[PDB]
Amino acid sequence: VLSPADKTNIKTAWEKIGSHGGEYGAEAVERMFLGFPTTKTYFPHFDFTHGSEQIKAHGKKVSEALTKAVGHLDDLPGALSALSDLHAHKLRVDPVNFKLLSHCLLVTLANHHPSEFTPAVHASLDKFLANVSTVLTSKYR
Amino acid sequence: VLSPADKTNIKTAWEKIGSHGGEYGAEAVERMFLGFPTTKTYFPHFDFTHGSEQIKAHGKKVSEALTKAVGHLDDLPGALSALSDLHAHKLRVDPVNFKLLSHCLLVTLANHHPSEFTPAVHASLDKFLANVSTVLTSKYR
Amino acid sequence: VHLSGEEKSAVTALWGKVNVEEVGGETLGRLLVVYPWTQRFFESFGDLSTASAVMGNPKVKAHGKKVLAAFSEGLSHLDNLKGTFAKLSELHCDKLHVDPENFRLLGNVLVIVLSHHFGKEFTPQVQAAYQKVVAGVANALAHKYH
Amino acid sequence: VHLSGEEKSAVTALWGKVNVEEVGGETLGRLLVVYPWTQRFFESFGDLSTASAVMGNPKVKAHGKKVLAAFSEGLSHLDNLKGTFAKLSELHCDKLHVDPENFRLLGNVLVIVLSHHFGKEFTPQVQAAYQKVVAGVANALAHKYH
Ligand code: HEM
Ligand code: HEM
Ligand code: HEM
Ligand code: HEM
Repeated sequence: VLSPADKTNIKTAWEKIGSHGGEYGAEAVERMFLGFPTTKTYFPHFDFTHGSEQIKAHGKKVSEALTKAVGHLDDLPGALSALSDLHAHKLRVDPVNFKLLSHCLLVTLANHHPSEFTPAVHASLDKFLANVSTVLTSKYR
Repeated sequence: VLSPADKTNIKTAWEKIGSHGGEYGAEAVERMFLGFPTTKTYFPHFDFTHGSEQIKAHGKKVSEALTKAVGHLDDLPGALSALSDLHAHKLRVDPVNFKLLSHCLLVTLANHHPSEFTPAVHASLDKFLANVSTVLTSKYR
Repeated sequence: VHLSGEEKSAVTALWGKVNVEEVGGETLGRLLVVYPWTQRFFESFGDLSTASAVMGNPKVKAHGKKVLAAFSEGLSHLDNLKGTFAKLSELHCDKLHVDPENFRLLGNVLVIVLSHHFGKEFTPQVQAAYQKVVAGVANALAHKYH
Repeated sequence: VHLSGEEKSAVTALWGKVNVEEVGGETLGRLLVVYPWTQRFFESFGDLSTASAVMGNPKVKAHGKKVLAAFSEGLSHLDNLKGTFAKLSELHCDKLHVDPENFRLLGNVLVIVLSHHFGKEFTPQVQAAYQKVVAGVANALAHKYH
């Protein structure tokens, strides 16, 4: 559950992403597949190779998704209903994999944005990603 | 996230709970104490013997705490802010302990309401307890 | 694991009343229903989109019998659960990549199901002796990663 | 843990450049800040109620190093992490009553910290490695519930 402050901290942080977000999308996803290779299982029809264009495009999609999410933090189940229906209804993704990717988004943000990566932002972003995570793994429609 | 289906399933089960609330809450509190001895360290001032009016008084309390969240399935954060102050802010209970009591609550409801405890109602009740835990263990004030 | 004598009596005695034909499948079903991502590992078994469909699925019933058998075997070799379960642990972890957490959710659902079947006979003290047993088994099945 | 020649060289090389005074401190704070219930185990430490307090706090910085050294010792004794932490595992899990889950959260709070610090150098290939080390320390620190 997000505090008013979490909501400040998240929007605030995310403005400070410039148009770089999608390059963080690709990298974290890469930290995932490389740090926890059981996660690839979900992408057997994909290019992985260091530098994949497919990974290039998928992270752009993932970041834009969290952009929309930061767009609507008081109503995330509504704002993400479709990704639920894909992740929870069709893909049936194990929520552990979401903790792994969240952690991997946390590790990437901390790579490129140290001066931004305050303990207070670290805690709010984690709660933002568990929330997003909770949403896409839940069957609620 | 609670599905419209879930909300229906939940209310129906609690309609069937009736005035049998506090005994299940007590039994539950008992199942968790014997089943998971570490959760007793959370109660250094309580009497623990099978009798234990103190258990029953707390069982009755936990039950209606539950009953309350049922009538407010559409906004629990505002609804249980008070118990959040206790569990999240003051006691700082490790969320795992909610998973334990949660499970033990189902151990009981299943035990005394076999006919009511169908596969479908169990999902809804499990997600319900899970959402009760998140509120109680998140800090949002 | 390590149960006492009083607990060992209570465990064995209740387990002998179990309907070995019905209880494993009840579980995997409530497991499958209550936690849907667990359906990914069982796609072969057909339409698993609902509780009914999940409960009437013969492949689920048929599977449960085997799940419950792996458990029974546990209760005879309780202080050597590693040995007994390594072959299954090597199976689940390496060729299946079923995350440990899922082993614990099954043991727990197994406990609910026992409660459901036996009512008041499944006393708090029998719930404890069993909570010991399910952990251990789930720990042993985790044990190939470790 | 299992590490390839190269990954083994990275884990050490990197670990060599670690500021021993900062990291475990920064880490423990990040653990306290992010997972607020972990503060129950550190009440005698004074005020933890706020971001700054967590990271202003001297005892937090002090205990933080106590954990850093235990990781380094571990980092030399990867071949025998169960033995290395056997006493320490008993302390947390018979006397301090901590859930093994947090052990895992803390390794991951550490990995972030290391990224936060080393930048491009903490490559996904290097992280890949640490996620294996940290899993182990956790597994290792948890084997007293067996
Ligand atoms: C932060 C959490 C996540 C977000 C925001 C996210 C977002 C997205 C988006 C935006 C798409 C494509 C949208 C579309 O094509 O309509 C997608 C697809 C997909 N996601 Fe995720 N995702 C998340 C977590 C995960 C995880 C943990 C996994 C499993 C490892 C996963 C597996 C997949 C797969 C297999 C696809 C389809 C890719 C394709 O075939 O095009 N996702 N996700
Ligand atoms: C289903 C989840 C839970 C609910 C609905 C719930 C509800 C309540 C209620 C109604 C009270 C009475 C407070 C008052 O009247 O001031 C209470 C207090 C308390 N709760 Fe919980 N609780 C839950 C879970 C837990 C868990 C898992 C623990 C830890 C093992 C816990 C620890 C405590 C403690 C230590 C108190 C204060 C007891 C006292 O000294 O009187 N609660 N809770
Ligand atoms: C409570 C611990 C568990 C026990 C005792 C158990 C038992 C078994 C047994 C006896 C088999 C048959 C293999 C053989 O011996 O020939 C099996 C296979 C299998 N297990 Fe489990 N299981 C457990 C947990 C899980 C969980 C949580 C999952 C995933 C959610 C899982 C996924 C599978 C799958 C997918 C198969 C083979 C599917 C197929 O027949 O093609 N198991 N397990
Ligand atoms: C998994 C990585 C961890 C490592 C390597 C580690 C290591 C240590 C060490 C070396 C000590 C010193 C004990 C002594 O020899 O006197 C200690 C104490 C302690 N640990 Fe941990 N620990 C870890 C995780 C945790 C976690 C997750 C918690 C709970 C949030 C925790 C809570 C404590 C507490 C409360 C103390 C005692 C502080 C005091 O002196 O009052 N530890 N730990």
